Amino acid sequence: SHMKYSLSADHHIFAFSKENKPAISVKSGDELEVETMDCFSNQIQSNEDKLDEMDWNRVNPATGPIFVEGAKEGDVLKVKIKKIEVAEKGVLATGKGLGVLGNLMEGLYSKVVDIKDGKVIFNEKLALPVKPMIGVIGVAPKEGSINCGTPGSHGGNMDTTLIAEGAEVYFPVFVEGALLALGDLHALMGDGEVGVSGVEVAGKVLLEVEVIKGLNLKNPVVKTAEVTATIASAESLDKAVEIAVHDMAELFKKHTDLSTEGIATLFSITGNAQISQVVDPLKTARFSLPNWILESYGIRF
Amino acid sequence: SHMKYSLSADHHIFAFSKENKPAISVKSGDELEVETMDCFSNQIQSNEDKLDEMDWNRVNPATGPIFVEGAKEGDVLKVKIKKIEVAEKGVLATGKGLGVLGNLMEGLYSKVVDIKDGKVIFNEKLALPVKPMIGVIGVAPKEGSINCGTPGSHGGNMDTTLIAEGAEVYFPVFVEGALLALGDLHALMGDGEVGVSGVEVAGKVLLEVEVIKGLNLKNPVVKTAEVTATIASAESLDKAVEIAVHDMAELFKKHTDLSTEGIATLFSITGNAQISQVVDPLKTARFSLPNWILESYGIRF
Ligand SMILES: [Ca+2]
Ligand SMILES: [Ca+2]
Ligand SMILES: [Ca+2]
Ligand SMILES: [Zn+2]
Ligand SMILES: [Zn+2]
Repeated sequence: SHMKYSLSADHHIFAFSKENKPAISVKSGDELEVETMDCFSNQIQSNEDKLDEMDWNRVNPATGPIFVEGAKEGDVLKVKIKKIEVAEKGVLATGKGLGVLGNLMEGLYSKVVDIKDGKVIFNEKLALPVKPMIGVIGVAPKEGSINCGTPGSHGGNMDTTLIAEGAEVYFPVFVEGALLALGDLHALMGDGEVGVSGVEVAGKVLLEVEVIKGLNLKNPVVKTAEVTATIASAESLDKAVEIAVHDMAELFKKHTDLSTEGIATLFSITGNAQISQVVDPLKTARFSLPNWILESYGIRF
Repeated sequence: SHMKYSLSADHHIFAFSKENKPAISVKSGDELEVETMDCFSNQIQSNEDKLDEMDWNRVNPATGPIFVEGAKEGDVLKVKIKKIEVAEKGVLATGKGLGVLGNLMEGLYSKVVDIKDGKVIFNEKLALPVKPMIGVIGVAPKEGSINCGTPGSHGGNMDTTLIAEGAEVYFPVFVEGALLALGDLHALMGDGEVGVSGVEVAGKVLLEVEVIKGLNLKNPVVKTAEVTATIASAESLDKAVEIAVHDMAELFKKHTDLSTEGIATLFSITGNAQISQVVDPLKTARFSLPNWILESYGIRF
């Protein structure tokens, strides 16, 4: 299938749920240009008396859900991120009790910054080149309902910098049609997101979807032109690292002839545990390996 | 001063302690070529019979300590890593209960590998370009002895991939003459070190020492050609990351007029919380910023 649709940000959700009716159905191989609201549903723009006294129930709108025909529970949905465009301004936020330095601050803070000629004008001294990424993306979990802001095995709020143009994200599918949704673009974000926010922007994501049938995943996987990382989320970084490393060990166990000791020592010396974010109600980490090692071992998604 | 000394591996310690007598006294500006034995005092030189049933209290011998004239409690010692040479063989170790995948393995594993042509020969199919780094490097703590295998504010077994040629590590000074010692070189290791070990090798480090006055650090900092990262260790990765971020936030607070929220939001978008190791008695993490950001705010240790 080769169709292309545009889905506007008027179709959106707040919690990833098997019960959300689909905004649109497409087929494996189809493309979508998905428009998004920023993390705040665009409530903060007037920069001025735009205080974070927003609605708050309107945070993390994810555009979707998209129903992908052929996707069944146990399959994988592969999402190719081809293009991220971002708006010409963004919003930074932080404050008492928010992120790692929440203990040093009182009150709430927001600043709207300009993005101009591909740079975030943080202040008069730093113009910081954009690295657009998608903070919230995932499929419906098999059961119940999780706020767009809590990451899990189905993706969701992973705030992972590798999900950027050129990346492919693989989710395990828990329900018929997968139900993909995405929002919370950042013009720029550092690993850990230790202030609580990135440069929060509205924008548009050209992506493509494919259904994979032969492949069992327990958690999301992102693959860029150079590395492949398993992503996991848990109540502590330590446990989230453990889960991501084990998920990658399992892919080796299932797709290669390498002994466990082989696995553990290879990972020790060529894999990198890294951090995506530390400031959501679960923390998110990842274990990354270079593509050519996987390829050598015959691991192909 | 511009003397150059060579310090051989027969001068070494097993714990960082203010009580260990100096192997040698040097002055600020002097260089040393420092020989190390591996993490195993060289007790595994071959396979077959050479397995983990070594002397074990002879693990992580650090060469040193070096008394650096002029260094006083409260100063900072800067150690420029100029060259690292590694031996032509190294050892990989893992096994039951070791590192993140300990729960998958039975007994104890080691493999001795050839290092040749600039590559770890991991096995018949895979050769991996070397990236030498120093795993254990530190000064004496203020008070109680700390075994070589544990990291802390004095440094020690931080297993940080950034500590390589071209880097500078800055340590807070706890005792007169600082008492620097180093060892546990790795021909290659990935962040997290999740199998338990690096490519463990002996070798030789060309370094230079300088005493810095009027800089307050609470924990070490590494500066490479590209980034400057605070390093910290704790019983969880979550705390370690929190300490690293705070120590960086305090450098900014005390050396700039950026507000706390300026700091927090800047860190959120341009700083990277990163992992050094999760398998030692404490985990070590880091927080890294691009050098030109510190440079703009006139931050130079
Ligand atoms: Ca987010
Ligand atoms: Ca070590
Ligand atoms: Ca200040
Ligand atoms: Zn966001
Ligand atoms: Zn080591």
